[PDB]
Amino acid sequence: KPETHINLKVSDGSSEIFFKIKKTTPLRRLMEAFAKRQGKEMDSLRFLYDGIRIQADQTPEDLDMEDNDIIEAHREQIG
Amino acid sequence: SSVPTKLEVVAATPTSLLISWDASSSSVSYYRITYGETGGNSPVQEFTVPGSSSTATISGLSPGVDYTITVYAYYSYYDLYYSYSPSSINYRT
Repeated sequence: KPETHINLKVSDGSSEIFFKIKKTTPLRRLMEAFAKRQGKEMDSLRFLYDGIRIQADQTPEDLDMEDNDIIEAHREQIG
Repeated sequence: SSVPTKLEVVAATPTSLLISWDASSSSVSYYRITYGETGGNSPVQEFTVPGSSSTATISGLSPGVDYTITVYAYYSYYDLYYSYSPSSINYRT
């Protein structure tokens, strides 16, 4: 029984959230879960990984993410 | 304000540790338990217990070692899980 998910961390400096996500799951769900845990909508936040602002349809696989990678979240302009 | 609450070691042998926490929540998918030697980037081991569980046994420990024990509560959202504010304690075996 593999083991389909990787670990990701999303942080904004204060709020830090740990995710277990599939390589093939769109990051929309992670971005939505993080924003909405803030009581915000996905589109009020920007998510950064490797000099790139992540878009909702991208997967960890599209971005070559690795187990234990970190996503930076910040206020204003998504998505 | 850390979840689960009331994380503790309830029974301990030099190589073994029984921990419990408050599992009042009905929506928790599972608790993830990680443990390694305090400070040291010694390999952290992990296992999970379902969200209905409130105890777990950590065995295979070496005597006189300080461990950091962390418990994450994970929740489901579509096809992922996420966790915030894990609880940790230290315990010298």
